[PDB]
Amino acid sequence: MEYVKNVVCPFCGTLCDDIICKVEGNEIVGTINACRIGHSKFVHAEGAMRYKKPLIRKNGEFVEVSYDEAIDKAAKILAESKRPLMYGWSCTECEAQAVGVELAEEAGAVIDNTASVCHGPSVLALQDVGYPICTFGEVKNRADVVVYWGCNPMHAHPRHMSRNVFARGFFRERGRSDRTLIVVDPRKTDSAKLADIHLQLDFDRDYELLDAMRACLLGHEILYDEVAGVPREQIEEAVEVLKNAQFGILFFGMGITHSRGKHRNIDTAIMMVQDLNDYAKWTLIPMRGHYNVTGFNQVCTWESGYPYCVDFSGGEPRYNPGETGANDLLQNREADAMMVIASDPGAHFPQRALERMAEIPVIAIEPHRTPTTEMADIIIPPAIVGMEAEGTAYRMEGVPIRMKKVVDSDLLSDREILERLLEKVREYKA
Amino acid sequence: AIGLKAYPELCHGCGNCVIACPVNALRSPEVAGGKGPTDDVEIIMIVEDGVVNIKNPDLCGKCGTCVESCPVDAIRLEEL
Amino acid sequence: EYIIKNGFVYCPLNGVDGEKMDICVKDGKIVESVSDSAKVIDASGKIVMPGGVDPHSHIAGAKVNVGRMYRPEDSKRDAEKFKGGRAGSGFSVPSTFMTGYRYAQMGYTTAMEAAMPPLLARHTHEEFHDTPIIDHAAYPLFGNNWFVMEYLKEGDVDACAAYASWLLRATKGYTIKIVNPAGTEAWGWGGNVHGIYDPAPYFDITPAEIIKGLAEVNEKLQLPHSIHLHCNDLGHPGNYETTLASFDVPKNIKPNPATGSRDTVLYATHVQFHSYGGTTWRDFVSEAPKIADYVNKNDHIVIDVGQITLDETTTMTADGPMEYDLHSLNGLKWANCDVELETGSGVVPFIYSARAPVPAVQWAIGMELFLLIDNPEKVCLTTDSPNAGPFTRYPRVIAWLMSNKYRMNLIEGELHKWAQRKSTVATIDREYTFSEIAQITRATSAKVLGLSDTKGHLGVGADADIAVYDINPETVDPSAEYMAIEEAFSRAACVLKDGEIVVKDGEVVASPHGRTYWVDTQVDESIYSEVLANVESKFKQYYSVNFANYPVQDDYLPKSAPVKGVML
Amino acid sequence: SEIILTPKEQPEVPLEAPNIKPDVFAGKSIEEIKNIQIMHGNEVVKLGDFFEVSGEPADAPEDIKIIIDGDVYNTKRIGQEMTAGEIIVRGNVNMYVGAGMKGGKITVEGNAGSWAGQDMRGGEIEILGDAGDYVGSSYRGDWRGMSGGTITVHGNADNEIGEYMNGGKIIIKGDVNIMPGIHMNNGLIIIEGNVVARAGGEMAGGTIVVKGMMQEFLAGFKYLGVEKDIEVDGEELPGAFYKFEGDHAIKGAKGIVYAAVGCNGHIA
Amino acid sequence: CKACETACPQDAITITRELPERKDLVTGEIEIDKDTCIYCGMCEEMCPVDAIEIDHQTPSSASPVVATDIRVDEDKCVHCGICKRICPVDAIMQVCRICPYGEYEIKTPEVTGTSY
Amino acid sequence: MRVILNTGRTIWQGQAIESGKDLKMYVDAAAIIQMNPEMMKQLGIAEGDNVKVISEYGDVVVKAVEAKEPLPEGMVYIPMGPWANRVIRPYTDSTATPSFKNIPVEIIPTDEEVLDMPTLMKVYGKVGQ
Ligand SMILES: Nc1nc2c(c(=O)[nH]1)N[C@H]1C(S)=C(S)[C@@H](COP(=O)(O)OP(=O)(O)OC[C@H]3O[C@@H](n4cnc5c(=O)[nH]c(N)nc54)[C@H](O)[C@@H]3O)O[C@H]1N2
Ligand SMILES: Nc1nc2c(c(=O)[nH]1)N[C@H]1C(S)=C(S)[C@@H](COP(=O)(O)OP(=O)(O)OC[C@H]3O[C@@H](n4cnc5c(=O)[nH]c(N)nc54)[C@H](O)[C@@H]3O)O[C@H]1N2
Ligand code: SF4
Ligand code: SF4
Ligand code: SF4
Ligand code: SF4
Ligand code: SF4
Ligand code: SF4
Ligand SMILES: [Cl-]
Ligand SMILES: [K+]
Ligand SMILES: [K+]
Ligand SMILES: [K+]
Ligand SMILES: [K+]
Ligand SMILES: [K+]
Ligand SMILES: [K+]
Ligand SMILES: [Mg+2]
Ligand code: NA
Ligand SMILES: [S]
Ligand SMILES: [W+6]
Ligand SMILES: [Zn+2]
Ligand SMILES: [Zn+2]
Repeated sequence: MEYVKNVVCPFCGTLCDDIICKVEGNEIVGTINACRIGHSKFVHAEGAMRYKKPLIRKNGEFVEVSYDEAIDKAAKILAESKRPLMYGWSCTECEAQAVGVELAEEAGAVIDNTASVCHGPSVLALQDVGYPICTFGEVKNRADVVVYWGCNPMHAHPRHMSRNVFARGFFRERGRSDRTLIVVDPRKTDSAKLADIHLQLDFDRDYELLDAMRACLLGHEILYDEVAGVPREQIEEAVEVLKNAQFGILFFGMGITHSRGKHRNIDTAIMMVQDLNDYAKWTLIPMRGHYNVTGFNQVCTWESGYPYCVDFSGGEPRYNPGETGANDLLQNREADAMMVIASDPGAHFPQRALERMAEIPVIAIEPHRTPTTEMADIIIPPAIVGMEAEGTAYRMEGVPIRMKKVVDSDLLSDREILERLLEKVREYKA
Repeated sequence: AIGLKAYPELCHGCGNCVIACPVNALRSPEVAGGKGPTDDVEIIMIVEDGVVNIKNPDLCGKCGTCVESCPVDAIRLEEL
Repeated sequence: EYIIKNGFVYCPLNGVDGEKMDICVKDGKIVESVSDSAKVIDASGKIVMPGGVDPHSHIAGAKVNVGRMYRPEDSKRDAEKFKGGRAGSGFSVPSTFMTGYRYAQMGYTTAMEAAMPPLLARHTHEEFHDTPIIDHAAYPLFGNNWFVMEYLKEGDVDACAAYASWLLRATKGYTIKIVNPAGTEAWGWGGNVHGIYDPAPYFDITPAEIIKGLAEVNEKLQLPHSIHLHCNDLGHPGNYETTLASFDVPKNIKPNPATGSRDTVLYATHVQFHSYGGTTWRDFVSEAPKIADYVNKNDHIVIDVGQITLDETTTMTADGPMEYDLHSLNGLKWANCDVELETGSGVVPFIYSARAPVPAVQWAIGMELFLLIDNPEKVCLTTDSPNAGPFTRYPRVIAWLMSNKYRMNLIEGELHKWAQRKSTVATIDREYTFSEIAQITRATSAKVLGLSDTKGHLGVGADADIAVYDINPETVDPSAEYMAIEEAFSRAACVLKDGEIVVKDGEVVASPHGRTYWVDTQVDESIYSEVLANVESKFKQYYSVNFANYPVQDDYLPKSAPVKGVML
Repeated sequence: SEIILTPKEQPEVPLEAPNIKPDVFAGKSIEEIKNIQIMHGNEVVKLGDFFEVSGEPADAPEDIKIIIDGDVYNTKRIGQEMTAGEIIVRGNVNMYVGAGMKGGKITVEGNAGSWAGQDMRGGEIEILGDAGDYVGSSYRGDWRGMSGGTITVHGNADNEIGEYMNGGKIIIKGDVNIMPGIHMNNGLIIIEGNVVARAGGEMAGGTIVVKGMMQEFLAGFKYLGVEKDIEVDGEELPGAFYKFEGDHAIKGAKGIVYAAVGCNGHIA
Repeated sequence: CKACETACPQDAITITRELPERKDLVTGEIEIDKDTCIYCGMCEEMCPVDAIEIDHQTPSSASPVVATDIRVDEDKCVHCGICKRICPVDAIMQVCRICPYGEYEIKTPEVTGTSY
Repeated sequence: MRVILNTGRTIWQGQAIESGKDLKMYVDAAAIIQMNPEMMKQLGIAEGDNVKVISEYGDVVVKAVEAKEPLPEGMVYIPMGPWANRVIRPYTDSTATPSFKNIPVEIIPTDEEVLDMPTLMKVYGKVGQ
């Protein structure tokens, strides 16, 4: 058996890069250090469908075809389409994402990643009010106060707390004992169970709580005697905890991007972090979901100027989330075709968007059997980034780490599939 | 006697106990700093195949720190 | 091969000042003669200069893309799609393809990214790959680096030199950049340093000791370029004294490049922002004369100005504490990123309105610096792009320098009267020649960066990076027709990049990838092994990544172009 | 004066027609107007391809009256940046109706989508039906939004009307959802119906009037008491209003929310 | 006075009134010498308007004290003198100025409001 | 009973999606509704009993599970997935992001069966092309 070290895990935005892979033959049979989720990706579960070849639905029955036919049929769909949606991207590597931007350009497509169902609202907020962040290493070595706001890292970023809170840092040699841990969540989550402070606020009322907290912070009196289910007195006690930090980090997640107010919940949170810096060093990090959702928003931004919801229909890049986002085009029935790559909107879009996927050509570059492949017309299986293919990924706070190739696969990588898709879309348009 | 016992089927693989343990910290600077070990080291427990895995129970001093760090009671100090 | 005939050649390094003369090029090099089968480029009635060389711009990296991402309104004002090429957007911070195109349109062929955080180096190199045409390099940051601060406090300059050697190779970087030394580390706790004798928390080393020690390291590894200094106390009234004190610290260090012709130990960047008098913003006055005169009298310093362009633009720096202060002043959206053990950064929009008193004075300070410095070989043309303005405004900066009329029209019209009351700009009648502009846009930069063997000149042996501007110096008057000067330097008639035509009549016609210059240094085995053992120890304890995954892998440099420092 | 656009069957992939405005129609024969370019997805097409065109030409935009005699629910950007003249739509419109408008008047006889009057500078927009989100809003990332004009919605609107407003006036005679006046700097918002939550969230200046019921409000506002028979920006208001100043989560905030006393005792 | 608001059988009346702040009807000086203070808590208990606040704690070997600070909130203090009389170590200096300086330092209250 | 529906992650639903969304593991981890024990007794159901969840936007059958992460009174939890996304709020309020969390729903016990993954998707009626 072979032990491959320093492997980067291809699941969540923690992007752990200390994974040991156990390799038998040409196959990954075990892991060390990876959490329960990361391990499940690296190893094959018995009975689980791993598509060996492309597939196409001929009316009602899937048939195996070759790469050249599947890519050909997909290229024609996009070429003849007048509002194609190219969605996903977060679970592949950056060079494939770069090819996707060029392909969306060539097809006059809308290109969009899972940010539109995730921390997109944080993107909208940071575009309006700012983005005061730091890297994990400053948290580990400096953080005096650690807040998890509307995120549940024990279930969604399982090693996040061990690496950033329990870890012993340069100015924090005592690890957990040197930090006040705060969690804000209407549920007593397993993350909240470890907290020194658990603000079990009323759901959908974060914006109100943050308004009281900020008014208090700037010296004003809190109008009502209770906000978001938290009595006035503890609003003030919480603001004092933050003001007296030597170094504070606000980790936030889906509890405020998906909640009532969405991008404006992130907005008010950011500006409080900003204003806290007149009393104490303060910074925040969005708990980005997939291991490379951040990588797409980086690539798309630097190539086009915009991070997601990018519309190339006019040639020029244009950007207005709420119009040009995956769920906007699907639910308003604007999109006339959809290409999914490294994402599962069949499982993870709402009912109203799925109703539209039922009516339009759906292309799916996907290695596994999913609700999206059950709604797909063409299925194209690729080599999996981080296990069978290498490339750049971006951690939740922007740190670039290269994904490693551990074992070989006969399948093509996402990049090769997209470059062939791009060549023949040009062929049709000429 | 009281000893360390793992319940892997409840485990998240999160690594809090591995990092929280002072014996592990003392022997592995990376574990002390919140990382899984990449160096070969002999420590009390590791996360392996996604779950906590006891490798050297004789080094366990039954202090209780790991237990405090687990939110899902997957590692405990009990009889046997 | 190509022959470019009958152009008025301006090449200051070889002392050519407007002579009619043909330039011969073969296989990406400038040659003495070519076959009569060579293709002819007609430069009659036109100016011929070396490809431009920008020594300080922010075009590739994390700090840059945050500015792009959090300003969609900046993209909406200026979004483009050329027929042959890639779409792009961003007036103040353009996307990468637009960035390379627009350098090319104005005849620039080399541009250096001036501030790269080592941990984020892959990011910079990835954006470089998507930046067409221009040759490039990146400056890693050292002035707030934990290893540098710990080694130089013990006085161990040899160990710091070994660390730097490793870091420049690992990030594929080119110069020892220094931004607000010790102060950004103080910003890790929300503070700053004031003056060059104010130490950072814990590390207990002063700015002065950081600057001296790294100058010492710079020449001990025989780097092509000098230390590149962004001073403490940026942008605050009265800081001119901190600047002058800073300038003296490395003067007693002897320059020692192994490659190139650099003869200066200090490069001070965007010093307009470091030339402020007064004590608050209301008694704020220009102190550029004292700065300019220091430069005139001293031979160890080269500067760039950081000229205000009077636009709505975006500021982005490794000077974290300063950007928070700027956000405190103008109330506009603020981004920040502290990088573990390495540096920090901040991003804030700023409107340099001509009608406002403070931007008016800052515009004058930069003009004063260009004009009161007598020798162009000591100065470079910069806007600290985009901090003082987008690099697309270099032609307007040229026009201002070339025209007494352009300046007084702006001084006597839109510019707030503080430009006259609080500076000497109005009394300055000097106008730059076409030779002096070619010096500050090519020669000084190429020479001081250690690239003058192959860049910044039109002599035999140079790379075939050449710009032809549709200006006739015999018939056109720099002073009166300033808008023809601006328009012509904006859209070059013809540009060659490594012998290939990339621009024709202002339009981009080819998209080759440029080279990435980085510095190759070699240090004693024993010093090196011990430092790398110590470095790997702190990675295990204190970094958030693993040592093995940190250095930039070779696939991020398709066009690796190593330059030699000290070897053996 | 009157130029009639009769829509054909509207496509599932929407149209973008910024060029449907008096400024472009001026000085053009009927045939040249048929040949005006509009967008249909990623394809450039002609206005004639989706509209019949009749009526009489005119040389100046202020004398031009465009009538869209039919539903155009799937065409965006009608009247965008028009400076003069009038547009009347006998049916629904999509997004961006009158975005960036500087003068003239648009009347939508049915519903309008989101970003009606985005970045408005002058003129009038009247929407007889319901409106979407971001009535009279700014653009993403920009802190300078609507600076002038009048928007009147006779039905209901949704979220973030007047986002970053900086002048002008919005009147919603119906109800709004949440965050009306979010980040307001200047101007006037009058909501004649109800508000669910967060009126004036993070506003720095301007004035919001609510004549109906605010179900929830915000703790960063200071209660100043009651004012009777207030008059705002040339508009006369009868009755008494609870008066609040905020949002003091913002530094130097001087905005004003007036909430009618009859239905807002729980807010005080 | 709000009598009609109370009396109205239909709750048709709203009467508002802004009263002066407490600080503005009262005048005096108060200082606590925290070095003399031994943190017995008696002033905090006896203060009838809860103007005095003490940062109580459990001692540790690093911080071997039962409190880390004590403060008087002059927005609340009405200068009754109780704390200074009860202090066992005379660590509180307190003097009321109403009688000598009341005409000048305390403004006569204007009571504002509206009706509807 | 009217309750507030909250949705999101679970270590088991993450293990399941990386094992395989075609597997039984995934139905067991994502086709469930987590409830406080008092609420299950108020509804008269035990662990393993099925529940019909109906909202303004859809309906779904999920298996009732006792929450190990306590919920506020009146709230239930369905992990992210196609079952939860039958019923949560689709509208994005012009942000592109749907309202996946905190949705008023009606829950009632049912003897109907939980739909497995491919059977659930047929509700949307995919037409080939
Ligand atoms: N109710 C509810 N719904 C939600 C949410 C919620 O909280 N509640 N959350 C939302 C959020 S934040 C998100 S991000 C989405 C989930 O976003 P999704 O993208 O739907 O998440 P996954 O199901 O993990 O999909 C990733 C897919 O990529 C595939 N994949 C892995 N590696 C590779 C590769 O190298 N190449 C390619 N081509 N494919 C690869 C995997 O098999 C997997 O099917 O769900 C959203 N939906
Ligand atoms: N196991 C597993 N892990 C994953 C994924 C997965 O599918 N499975 N997907 C990945 C992806 S794409 C992402 S984006 C991340 C997401 O990581 P998280 O941000 O943690 O996402 P969620 O688990 O959906 O929501 C977190 C918490 O928000 C709380 N919440 C709900 N409503 C409110 C509210 O009104 N206010 C507040 N303050 N909190 C509220 C919920 O109680 C929940 O505990 O996880 C990633 N990791
Ligand atoms: S944490 Fe996110 S990343 Fe680190 S392992 Fe468990 S999953 Fe892979
Ligand atoms: S008990 Fe004390 S020692 Fe034995 S493991 Fe848990 S922690 Fe390490
Ligand atoms: S035990 Fe409790 S803690 Fe140690 S890993 Fe399994 S879960 Fe995370
Ligand atoms: S009227 Fe003014 S005064 Fe006469 S009662 Fe009602 S309130 Fe007291
Ligand atoms: S009484 Fe005198 S001593 Fe006891 S507390 Fe108040 S002050 Fe300190
Ligand atoms: S004086 Fe009377 S009131 Fe002012 S503090 Fe001492 S006690 Fe409390
Ligand atoms: Cl298990
Ligand atoms: K797997
Ligand atoms: K426990
Ligand atoms: K941009
Ligand atoms: K730092
Ligand atoms: K009454
Ligand atoms: K008391
Ligand atoms: Mg905006
Ligand atoms: Na630095
Ligand atoms: S995500
Ligand atoms: W996500
Ligand atoms: Zn600088
Ligand atoms: Zn700079």
